[PDB]
Amino acid sequence: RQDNLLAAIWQDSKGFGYATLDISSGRFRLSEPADRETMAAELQRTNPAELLYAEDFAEMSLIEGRRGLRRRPLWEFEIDTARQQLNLQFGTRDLVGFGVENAPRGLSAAGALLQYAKCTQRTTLPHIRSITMEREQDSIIMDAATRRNLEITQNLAGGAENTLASVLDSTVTPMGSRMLKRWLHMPVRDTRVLLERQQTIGALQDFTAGLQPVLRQVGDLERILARLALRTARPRDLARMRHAFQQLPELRAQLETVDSAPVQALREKMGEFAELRDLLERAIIDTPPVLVRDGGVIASGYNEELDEWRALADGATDYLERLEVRERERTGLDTLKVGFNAVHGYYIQISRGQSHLAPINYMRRQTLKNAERYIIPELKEYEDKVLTSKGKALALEKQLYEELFDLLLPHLEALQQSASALAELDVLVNLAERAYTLNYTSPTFIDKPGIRITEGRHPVVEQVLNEPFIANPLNLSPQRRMLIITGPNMGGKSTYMRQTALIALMAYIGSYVPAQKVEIGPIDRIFTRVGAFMVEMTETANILHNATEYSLVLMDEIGRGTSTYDGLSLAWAVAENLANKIKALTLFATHYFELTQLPEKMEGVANVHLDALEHGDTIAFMHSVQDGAASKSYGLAVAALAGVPKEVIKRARQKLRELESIS
Amino acid sequence: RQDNLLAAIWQDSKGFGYATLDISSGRFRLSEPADRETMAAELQRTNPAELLYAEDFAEMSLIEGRRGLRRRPLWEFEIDTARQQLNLQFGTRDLVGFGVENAPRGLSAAGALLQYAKCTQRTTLPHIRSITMEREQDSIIMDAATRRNLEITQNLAGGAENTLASVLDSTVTPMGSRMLKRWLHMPVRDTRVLLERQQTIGALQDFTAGLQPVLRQVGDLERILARLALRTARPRDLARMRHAFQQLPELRAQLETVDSAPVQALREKMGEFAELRDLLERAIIDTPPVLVRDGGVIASGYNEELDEWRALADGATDYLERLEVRERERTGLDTLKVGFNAVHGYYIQISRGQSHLAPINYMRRQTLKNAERYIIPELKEYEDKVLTSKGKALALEKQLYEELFDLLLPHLEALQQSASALAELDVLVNLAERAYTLNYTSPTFIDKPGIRITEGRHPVVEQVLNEPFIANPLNLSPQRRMLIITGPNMGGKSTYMRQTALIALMAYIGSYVPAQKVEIGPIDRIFTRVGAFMVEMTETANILHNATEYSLVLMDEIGRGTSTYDGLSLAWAVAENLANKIKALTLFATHYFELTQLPEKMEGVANVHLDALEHGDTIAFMHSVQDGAASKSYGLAVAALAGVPKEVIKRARQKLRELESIS
Amino acid sequence: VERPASVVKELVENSLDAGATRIDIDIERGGAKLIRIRDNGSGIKKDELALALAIASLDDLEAIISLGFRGEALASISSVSRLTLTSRTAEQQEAWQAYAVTVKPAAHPVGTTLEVLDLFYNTPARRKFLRTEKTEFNHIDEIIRRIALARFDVTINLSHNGKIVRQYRAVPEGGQKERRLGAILGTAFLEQALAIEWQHGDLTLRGWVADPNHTTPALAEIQYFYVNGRMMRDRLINHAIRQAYEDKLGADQQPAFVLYLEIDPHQVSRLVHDFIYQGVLSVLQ
Amino acid sequence: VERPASVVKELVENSLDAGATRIDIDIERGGAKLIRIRDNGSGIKKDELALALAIASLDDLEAIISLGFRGEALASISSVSRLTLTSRTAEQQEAWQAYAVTVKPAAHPVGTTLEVLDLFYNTPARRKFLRTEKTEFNHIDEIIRRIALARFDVTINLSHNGKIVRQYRAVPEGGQKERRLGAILGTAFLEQALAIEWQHGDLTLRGWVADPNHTTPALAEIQYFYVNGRMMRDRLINHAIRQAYEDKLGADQQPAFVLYLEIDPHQVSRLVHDFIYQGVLSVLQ
Ligand SMILES: Nc1ncnc2c1ncn2[C@@H]1O[C@H](COP(=O)(O)OP(=O)(O)NP(=O)(O)O)[C@@H](O)[C@H]1O
Ligand SMILES: Nc1ncnc2c1ncn2[C@@H]1O[C@H](COP(=O)(O)OP(=O)(O)NP(=O)(O)O)[C@@H](O)[C@H]1O
Repeated sequence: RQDNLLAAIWQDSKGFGYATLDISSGRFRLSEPADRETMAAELQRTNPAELLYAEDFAEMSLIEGRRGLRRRPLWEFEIDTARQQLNLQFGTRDLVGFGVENAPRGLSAAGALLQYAKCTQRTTLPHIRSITMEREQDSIIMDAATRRNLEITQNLAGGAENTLASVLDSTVTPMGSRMLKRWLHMPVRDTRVLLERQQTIGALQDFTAGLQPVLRQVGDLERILARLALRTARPRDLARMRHAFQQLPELRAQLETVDSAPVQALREKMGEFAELRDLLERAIIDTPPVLVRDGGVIASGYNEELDEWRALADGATDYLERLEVRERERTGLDTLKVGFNAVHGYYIQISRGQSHLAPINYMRRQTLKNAERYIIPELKEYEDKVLTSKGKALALEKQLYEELFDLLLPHLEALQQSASALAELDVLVNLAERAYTLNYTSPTFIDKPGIRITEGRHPVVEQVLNEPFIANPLNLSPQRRMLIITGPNMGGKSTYMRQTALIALMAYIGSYVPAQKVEIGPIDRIFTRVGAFMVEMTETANILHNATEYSLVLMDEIGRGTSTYDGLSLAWAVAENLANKIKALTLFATHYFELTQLPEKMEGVANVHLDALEHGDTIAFMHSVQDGAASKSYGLAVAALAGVPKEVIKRARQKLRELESIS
Repeated sequence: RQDNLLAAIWQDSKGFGYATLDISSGRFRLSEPADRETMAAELQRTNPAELLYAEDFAEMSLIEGRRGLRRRPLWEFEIDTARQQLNLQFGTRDLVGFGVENAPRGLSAAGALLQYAKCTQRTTLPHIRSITMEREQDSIIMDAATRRNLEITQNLAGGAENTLASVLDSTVTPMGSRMLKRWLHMPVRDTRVLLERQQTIGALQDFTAGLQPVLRQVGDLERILARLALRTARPRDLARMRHAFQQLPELRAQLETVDSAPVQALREKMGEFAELRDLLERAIIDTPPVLVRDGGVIASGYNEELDEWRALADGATDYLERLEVRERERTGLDTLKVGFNAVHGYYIQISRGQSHLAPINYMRRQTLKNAERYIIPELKEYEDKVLTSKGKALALEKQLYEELFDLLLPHLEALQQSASALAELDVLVNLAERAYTLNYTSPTFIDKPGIRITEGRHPVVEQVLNEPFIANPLNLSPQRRMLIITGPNMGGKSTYMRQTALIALMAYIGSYVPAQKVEIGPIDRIFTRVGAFMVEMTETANILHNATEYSLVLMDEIGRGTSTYDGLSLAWAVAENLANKIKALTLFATHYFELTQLPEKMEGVANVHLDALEHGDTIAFMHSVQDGAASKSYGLAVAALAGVPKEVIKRARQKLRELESIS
Repeated sequence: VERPASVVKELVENSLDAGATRIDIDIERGGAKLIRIRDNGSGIKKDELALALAIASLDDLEAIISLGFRGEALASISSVSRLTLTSRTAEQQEAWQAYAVTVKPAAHPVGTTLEVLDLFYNTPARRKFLRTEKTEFNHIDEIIRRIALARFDVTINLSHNGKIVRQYRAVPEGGQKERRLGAILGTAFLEQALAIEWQHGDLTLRGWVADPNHTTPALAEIQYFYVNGRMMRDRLINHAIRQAYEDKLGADQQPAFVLYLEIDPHQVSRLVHDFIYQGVLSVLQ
Repeated sequence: VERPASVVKELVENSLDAGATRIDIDIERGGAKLIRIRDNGSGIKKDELALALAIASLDDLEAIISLGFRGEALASISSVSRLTLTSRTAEQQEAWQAYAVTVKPAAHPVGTTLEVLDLFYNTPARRKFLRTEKTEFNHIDEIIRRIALARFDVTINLSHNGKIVRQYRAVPEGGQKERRLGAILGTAFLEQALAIEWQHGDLTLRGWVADPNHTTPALAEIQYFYVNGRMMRDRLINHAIRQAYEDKLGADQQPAFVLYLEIDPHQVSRLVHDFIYQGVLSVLQ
């Protein structure tokens, strides 16, 4: 009762590439175990009967004991050789459609595996027509298409404007904005982690007001920790950081009242570090400059010697003045000035006209156009002590600064996690605020793949839209797993499609959702293909090769051929595959009206449509979802709205009339 | 013979917004004169009989004397009021289709003009159904679509990879790369400016080898000039800059032989500045550090005082050593070291075990872990003179550096243009190299709108393509101004279309082109609409509203409706408008086969197609342009190329067979 | 209709008079550029739209003007603006819409929405008279704050120049009224708010009063008292209130209060003062 | 066929033997990963492709093997590679292509193109005979430089790892030969190149020689002499050349030269030495 499988393996700098095969079944698989532990677990899981390994395989301890060991030469694991050879069997020129394109570490392993199998069989193996990767994280994945298409953090052109992030991210600090961005690129499946966040969002909804003002005062703590590890942190980094610590007493007070175990755990991870707070308050002056070179960072009293050196330097301002007055009144020369010059040092300046009235003791230092500068021993002695004391005061200030790193780095462990706690809080507090402000509700989970929406809306569009956004119900299950969406363009097909995808992600990050009520089952993978032909067909195939019962698929008007017939013919056969074999949860939007025959013939399929009403030379979109199909094509109505002259419009209507009265 | 027009005008901080109208004809126009001169010239050109102006109009001198003056309130020139009101008349919700969306200064002028006309007429004016802007730049055109679509400097995803620029920009310095980018966003019409560059490319084709090695040595001169204006230029900026001047003698020598008036003019604009070259050779040491703070920039001899201060400081090396040896051999303690510390200064260090054997003269300075450090009077005296001399040497070094800017800024005007000359040379030399290396030919211009290509190729693709790129002929004129392109997907429709646009731009920057021979007429505007429906219809309208006989238009498979009939109906009526009314030069690629009847019935129209041949288990694209139409729809063949399983493919072919045998 | 606030008074009364439970309001530039009130109550049919803007024209209509006291207020407003109306009734129907000169269908929920572009569109002066923007909106925020307190069961959402400003949630059946009170008046009043509930037969006094010992000049701006939902301001009621602060503690400083008097309709009464004076005095002690 | 350079020798000779005027060459990774020679001369028909790779199967082909001198060299090469061929003749026809085991049509100009992948698939040793990629290409560049000098009338375009390396343009009827010479041998030789043209009856000496007074060790690597276009290296010819440098100036240093001897077919004749010696000596004086 054990499978008799073949496997191939090798390693580069980064990790391990792995491949497995059953020649009796035609099942061909791939993987890329990231670390030694996952690798050892995968070997145990698959249980291969024979194993091909590269002669440069370093960690021999993983493979020595396994049965059917075969030492292979290096040349067999060539990446582009694998590409060409795999392409030759499947009859392709690239592997984008199989969804293994960006997994070269695995691909090299399959390339060597391939060459062995051919030599052992010496027969064609048309029963092997495909390959799929075994993906480590059973907690979820999004393809390239979906990430850009939905405009989570990035609108399609390339910018960050009017995205999902743009509407939801009214956080107060940069590190919270960044943690938010990671969690949006990472919705989690573990029911328990989502329930932390749901209870939390419910418990904190009242206290939005009191906490966000305090969170703003923190600043960018996360990036400061990077520069502490590098020994390059600056005085104004410490100014905000110190100010952040002063809020922690207040934050510890307000969070104690929140009845939630996740909240109390975070409140502890937070901390206040009262000891390090006091240190910075005493060690640094209230308002420091940008760099260390300028000095004026360290506060007096904290260091006895620093004060001493400053006394020699600060004995300047009062000393210079006494000499100026004494010398001016002694000589009776009013243009007598005491000034400073970086090159020549301190001096006593006298104007050209009075220069000949100067005292005998004055040694001339610097001659100028309209004045003569002199020096005396009293000023020259004082000159040297001030510059050298300043240099030593500034040099001591730079030493004490470097020594502060030595004393703070011992708490680095607890501080990194304090920062991770604070970033999480800004994210969650912002979320509790968005749920309350934008009118969201608490959803529930289910066993089997299914979605049931009550008054669902698009979270970005509803607020940016300068009109009433029409909310719509949705009913999906394993018994209703595919919807044929017919209707006019700008009817709201893509919007009602894209609102569903955005709603789903919100639920799987633990958040409340724009609806009256929501129920939702498990989802394994989310797939997307929206119109911008080679482009189109390769991507659709990928979705077909990798999908299961749990998969979400959003098709936006695919099935454009090189003519009218062929494109539709594909769309029909495609939907068959999804409905009958895969049984995935699918939304199929299109303009080809003939598809509306499917619900009669295919179980689990029904007709829906975006309803519209025509009158005179205009149209009114109700934007409401209805059972049934569209009345007609509304292309003639849409073209007028774009700005087309009547000459063309009139020709089109006359021509359309001919075609519609054929049959 | 001359116009009885109405006009409206206003100004904000930046410039002037202007609008003109003939109520007898329905011709409604707009403009945004950038400066006072062009504004005064436009008034003279149009000759308005009545003029509406804003009460905040500052420069009254432009308008005081003109006839039919009417002072208007400010509220009438509101931008969003204009948007709503214009949208109400045309029956649109936005003005993207009219091609004036990005011209708010003009739009406000039209908004005020609108309100006046309605009140004076008090009759409907359906004879005014559109608006177009009068464009200042008669030389050069590109809409938003074309700039991104062709991937001149930017591939569509957002990056700079594998663009036109990427293949052709093998320049040796950054400022040449930047000037190239500006000239590609600016092809010029003046035949004479293009003939400068053609003669130049021909005259320099031989000398490619000898000059580019020398051009590389320049570095980024252009951006250094920015930091000179700001007083922030650095020592390593000057290192390369100095090295650049040393090549100018050599460059002046090699350029003298090039027989071309444009070249000789540039060779003079270039210069060598022998005076400023000598200054830097004497004033700075041959290899300087990154910043000024560190010192070691200024070379000795150039300044007598700098040398003097360094003598005190350079009296260190020999002095410290003598003391170390004398003291070590005197005491008999081998761990005796003379070292330096920033905080405590110079010291004599002795190890812990030997510390008790030290002389009585040794005063203790610093106690450490493994050692005791001491100080003696001989070292302490010398400590003070070295630090003070270093300070003064370093302070003088910073002063002299700042004074170098004062003496160089007087030549700033000639130097900016020297840099503009050098940037132009790197651009043009690179172009002469690409024309020779990539096998290009010299083109010619003509009177009438028309293009004749002999063996034309796509400049980026042909080199990156690891297969034979099939060159193709093109024959266009006012008597052959529209081509119906039928054929398969991946046939080479978009490629043969896009190679034509790239070829055209190369000719209008003065460059040689990938072909055996080329002739080309005047072209006023270049328009593009390529597949990503709201998206499609608005942009098509824009092309309709603004095109003329000289206009280049590249349609890539438009005419998709909300069903099958309506989209084609439009495409038919569209091509009629372009062929019959506008008479523009048009390439119309599509999949709807029925359009191929047009050449019989419409003059100046002919069928072309990308030919393909089907046999056995495969298909062969000849990639050659042919007269006639495609054999069939190739959608079922294209889907297999993307990566689709045979289950779906086989169902589609069987199903297509049913549909085609209905009728 | 001199101010934007008086035009808001009128159309806001009309929406509530139709049984509206959510009144969402979006403004731009002190009410000059844009004003939008949407109500989700009872709407108006396709018949009652056209003639409510444009009067011997009543000849063939047959007394539909009767259902349109609001319909009268529109006429005064729409003649002097670029008014853009849209609405839909409760029963199976499509929404309708009028302009400028062309009436046509549209899409809208069960209710009514209105759009106004700088009301005065033919007056060079009356627009130019219209005062600041920030200050006009402060009188809007004031009148909204007045009507918000008068109706706790209606959701009112207010925004301005894109920026969302205020969000008064509706009170459900016997709900927590604390959340609404704090949102209208800020944290300052809610923390010192002492509840009052007094009753002798027909007279009923409901509401809230700030604790005199911790009242500041900022809190003292909140001085509203209502008579069966309608805000009144008479000198006799002010006397009862201020005398009550005076006799409890010697500090006779400006009180902060929100009070609702409920009685049978008669136009005017000394027990009125004694009832009120004793109501507040009891709560402080 | 031990090296890649010997495999290039063979296929490059076959292309020129078909009257090819443009031989464009693209390589990757020292010739291990990819090698592509395309000629635009005479091609091969659809019949002569399949059998030129693949033996009692010759039973029913009937001597088509005869038209395939080059077709022999293929067989030795294709049995030990993943050879990917494509070609088209001058006459009315579509291009064809062979693989791996399946032959089918393709698109190609009038000529022939060949593709070779990653050799040795069963030899532990012959692979382990790899040198370096960079050094293998330097021997390719060497052998291309040898054959480039032997044929001035053929355009040769050379690239490696995408990066284009060399571009030898073809000489038209009696054309400018200086541009080709400098491109093959760089700047150093072209500047000191002294022409030589000698002739007594049947013997003809054509070519170029560097000025002995300004010759460096770098220039001295260029030492090629041809006998009717085939490169020879015999020690008696070396003697004539070096003795000529010796007798003009005392510095007997390594000469730099490129020479073509043209004679009647025999294996090689004393005047051969004297003719060459006097040819070079005259040019130096
Ligand atoms: N629920 C809704 N409420 C209000 N407006 C809506 C709603 N759904 C869609 N719309 C509007 O209808 C338009 C069309 O949406 P969309 O779904 O993209 O149309 P489509 O049929 O996909 N064609 P295309 O836009 O060309 O891809 C959008 O511009 C929305 O403003
Ligand atoms: N003249 C040519 N020579 C060689 N190859 C070509 C040529 N033209 C096109 N090709 C190749 O054939 C493919 C087809 O070109 P393309 O013009 O993109 O087809 P298409 O009609 O645009 N299909 P789609 O992209 O779905 O709209 C391209 O990927 C090119 O690499």
